[PDB]
Amino acid sequence: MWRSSGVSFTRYASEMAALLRQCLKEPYRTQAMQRNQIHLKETVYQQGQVLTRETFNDIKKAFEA
Amino acid sequence: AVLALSSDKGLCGGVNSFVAKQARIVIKENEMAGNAVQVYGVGDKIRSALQRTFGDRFKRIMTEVTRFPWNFGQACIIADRLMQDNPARLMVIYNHFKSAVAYDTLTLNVLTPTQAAQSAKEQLNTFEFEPEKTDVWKDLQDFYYACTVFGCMLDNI
Amino acid sequence: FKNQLLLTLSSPSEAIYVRTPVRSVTVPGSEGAMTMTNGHSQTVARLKAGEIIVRKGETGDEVERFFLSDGFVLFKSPEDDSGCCTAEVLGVEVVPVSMLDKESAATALQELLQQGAGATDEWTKARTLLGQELLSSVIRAAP
Amino acid sequence: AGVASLSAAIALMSVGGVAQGIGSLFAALVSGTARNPSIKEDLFTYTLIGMGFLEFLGIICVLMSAVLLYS
Amino acid sequence: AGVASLSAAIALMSVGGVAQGIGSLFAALVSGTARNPSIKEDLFTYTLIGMGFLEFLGIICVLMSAVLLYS
Amino acid sequence: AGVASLSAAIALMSVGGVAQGIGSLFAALVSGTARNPSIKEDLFTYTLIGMGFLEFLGIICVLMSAVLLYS
Amino acid sequence: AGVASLSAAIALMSVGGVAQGIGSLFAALVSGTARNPSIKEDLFTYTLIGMGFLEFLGIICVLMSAVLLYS
Amino acid sequence: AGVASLSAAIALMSVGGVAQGIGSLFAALVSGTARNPSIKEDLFTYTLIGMGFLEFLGIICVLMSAVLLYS
Amino acid sequence: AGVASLSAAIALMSVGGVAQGIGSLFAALVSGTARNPSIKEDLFTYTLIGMGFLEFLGIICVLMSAVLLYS
Amino acid sequence: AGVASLSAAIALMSVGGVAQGIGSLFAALVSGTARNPSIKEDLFTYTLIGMGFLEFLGIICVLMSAVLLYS
Amino acid sequence: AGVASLSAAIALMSVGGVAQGIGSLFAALVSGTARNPSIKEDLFTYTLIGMGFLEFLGIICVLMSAVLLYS
Amino acid sequence: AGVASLSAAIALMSVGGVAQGIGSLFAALVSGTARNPSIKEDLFTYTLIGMGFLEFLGIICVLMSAVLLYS
Amino acid sequence: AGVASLSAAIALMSVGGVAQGIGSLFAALVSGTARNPSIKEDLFTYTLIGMGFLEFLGIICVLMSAVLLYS
Repeated sequence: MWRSSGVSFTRYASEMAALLRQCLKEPYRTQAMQRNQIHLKETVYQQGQVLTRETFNDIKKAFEA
Repeated sequence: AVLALSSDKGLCGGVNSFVAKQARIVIKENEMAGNAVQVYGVGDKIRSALQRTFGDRFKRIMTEVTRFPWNFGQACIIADRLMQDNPARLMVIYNHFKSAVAYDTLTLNVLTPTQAAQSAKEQLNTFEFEPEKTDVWKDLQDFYYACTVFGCMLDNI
Repeated sequence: FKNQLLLTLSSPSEAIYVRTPVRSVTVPGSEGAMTMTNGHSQTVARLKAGEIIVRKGETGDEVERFFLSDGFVLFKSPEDDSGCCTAEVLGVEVVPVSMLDKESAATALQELLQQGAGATDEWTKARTLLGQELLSSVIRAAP
Repeated sequence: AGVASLSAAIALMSVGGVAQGIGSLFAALVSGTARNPSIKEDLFTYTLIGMGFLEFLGIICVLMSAVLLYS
Repeated sequence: AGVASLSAAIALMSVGGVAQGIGSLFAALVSGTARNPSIKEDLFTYTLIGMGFLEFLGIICVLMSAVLLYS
Repeated sequence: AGVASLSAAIALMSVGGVAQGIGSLFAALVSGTARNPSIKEDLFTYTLIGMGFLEFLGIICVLMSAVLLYS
Repeated sequence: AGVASLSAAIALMSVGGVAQGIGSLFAALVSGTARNPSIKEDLFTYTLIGMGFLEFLGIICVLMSAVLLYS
Repeated sequence: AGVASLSAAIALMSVGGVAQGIGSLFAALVSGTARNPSIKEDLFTYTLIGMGFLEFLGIICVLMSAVLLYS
Repeated sequence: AGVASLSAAIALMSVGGVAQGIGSLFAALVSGTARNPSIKEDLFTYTLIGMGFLEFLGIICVLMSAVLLYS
Repeated sequence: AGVASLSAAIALMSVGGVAQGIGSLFAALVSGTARNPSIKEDLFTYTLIGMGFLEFLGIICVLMSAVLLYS
Repeated sequence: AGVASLSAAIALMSVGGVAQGIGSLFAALVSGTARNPSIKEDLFTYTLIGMGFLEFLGIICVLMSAVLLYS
Repeated sequence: AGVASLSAAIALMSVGGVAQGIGSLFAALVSGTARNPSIKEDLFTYTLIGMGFLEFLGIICVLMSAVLLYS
Repeated sequence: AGVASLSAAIALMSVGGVAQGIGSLFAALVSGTARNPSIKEDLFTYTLIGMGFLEFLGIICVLMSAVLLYS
């Protein structure tokens, strides 16, 4: 399925584990969403001369862009 | 493609120095034969180390990874970014954590789809793949990338 | 050592078992569920979702349930000197069934169906269907 | 003298192939439901289409058997 | 006229084919229950539907056999 | 009530093969749907093309059966 | 006359179609057990349902092998 | 003019024998489209080639049936 | 005893289905043993059970052969 | 010779076994093109070799039939 | 010498099923050896048990031919 | 005197099995080639060996038929 | 009059099933070679044992024809 939609297995697994984490109980759900915080800052280059810089705080937008 | 793992804060001794030293060695060794080199990095320290000398080879850099606890979701993003830019050969430079007062710098020659298609995978014939090998290999390979990044970054931290 | 099954059930955040000796371990393969025991051939398998069911050698009858989203299983033959055959169940998110909920599951299912109603991209439709799968599995698996 | 009965019995014999087809169809249905249990309505719909075709062929052969018997 | 017996016997050959389908159908259950032992219920429903169709086919074959026997 | 009835009955033996082919077709459709639902509208299309032969082929024999019943 | 005995020999041709069904069912049992022994005693029960049909569909024809022999 | 009709009816078996085989071809096409939707063409070309072969075989059998029916 | 001999000969076509079911069972047993040898004996048990049914069917036809060889 | 017209039909019945084989072959071809498309140029070649036999065999199944329509 | 050779050949017709079962069984053996050579000797054994049925049935079959050749 | 033609046709009504076997051969060859192209040189090497028997059987399936037309 | 020729032709029919079994054997052979070439030399050995039965049965069939075409 993911191979046909042009999708990686890592993306599928992460985006499904996100839903599974949403199906948790609150005391454990807090710790689960705590240990899975995401923050990145991608910086694209082309022989120096930075093309763009972009932050990511969500798994979906991190995999899409 | 050389993925150099490093930190973002200072006062870390000289681990990033050794990482960048090994990276310079690898680049100067592989650029003589004519292999076009690309550089991926994790942390601002490697960026500050290699900007002036090998800044015309950067492809994508990530940082602010050590703010929150390291997780598999952080590694899957970097693995996907590596796969979308599928190179012919990948190297990973990081620091192995032997003991609380001893580390060790290493370089991991990592398999790639180009290197996998060129092999019949006769070594895995002993293993019964429940789906067929051709259907499960691309997923096993993505998992391999993610796990590699995960373990390497943990040791470096 | 012993002619048991050396299980290691591992997620990134926590290793529940490392060298636990058991008798039989059920796992939800992509084709279908299957139970690994000692003597089982070397194998690699992809898991889709569902309830791993562990059964220790001391237990026999007593079990342990663990919900897994996605991952792999690696069964490796026993070395000639160890006398024990090993198995590694890697899961991207391995929860116990005690920590699951049926209401938030249905809420997430409803929100997924809402988001996927505007079916334009292949990945959105695929994600909607796979979420339906996993959430139905969670509902059927929760107590 | 009783050739019509022979013809009817010889025409009825396609029920074996019809039943083989129906069994293969519903086996595929059951397997696909065991794999993807969230998709049962579409599988049941396609199974109903196939069963309609196969039942049409079966009723055709039964009608021809009755015709040849009481021509 | 014993000849009218023969025609009836010929119809019974179809029943053999029917059995084959039934076997395949039940295999889909016996595999499915091993592939997904959580449900064990909808598979039985589809199995019963298919078995209803196949039993109807076998029953009309038997009835036609008895008809061609006595007539 | 002669040889024409026997021939028109023997012509019906192909319906079993046609039914087996249709069953294989729709079983493959069901399996492909359970595997990858996201191309349902595609698979059904191809399935119809198959019917464009198989059912038609069966009909030929049925027509020829009547041709053998009033030759 | 003795020709009726041929009808009996025709009634046993459905046998040998039941055998394929039994073989398929018990082979599915064997495979599902080898894959998932933990649920062994469940799968056996399902076979007891399948043999609930085939074991009849065989002997029924055997009864015809008598009924279309002496009559 | 009684043996010709029986000859044609006997020759009609290859129709069902061919529908079996067309069904397998199109089932393989469906499964291939399910396993790799990115390749629709290069599966329909080979399918059409096999269709041409099996259509030629069916044409052969129907032609010989019509021949023997009047010769 | 000519017609009786022909009946006895025709009785022994079901042996093919018996052998096919036997081959299916032993193939499934061999594959399951290749998968999980630790469930050898258990599987063997189930296998023998199925074989009994087939064996019974085989013996049955043999008995009928004797009947159709004399009666 | 009326029996000649039967003989030809029987000689044509083998096409039912022929086409099945051809279908299976091309099915495998499509599956290969669904698994490793980048070597289509290989698989088709091997497929042609198979046809190089089957067509020839099929021609035999035709020729004697026509011969049996004259001799 | 009609009935003798007729019954002989007719009884001998049923060895194709024995050959098919043998082929399926040895194919399962080869596949299992490919998947798990470490229990190679443990599979061959079971296949011999299969022969202990199949060939034996075949033997009976062949014997009956002789019993029908000089009855 | 068309009984010789009838015997030749009946003896010729077994090429379907040869064709099915050849189709299975080449289908498995193509499948195993798509699974592992680098070993093609071996997969062909065994394939021809199988043909080295099948065609030979096919030759018998022809030769006696010609003999049955004259002797 | 054509007793011996017809009986030999009817006996020669099992070659189809024999060829199907041989095809299944060599298909499993090539598949196991693709799955594990390192034990190729072993698998063929077992495959020959299969032939050691199959062709042997086939040989018996031809012998019976030689017995029946001359009484």
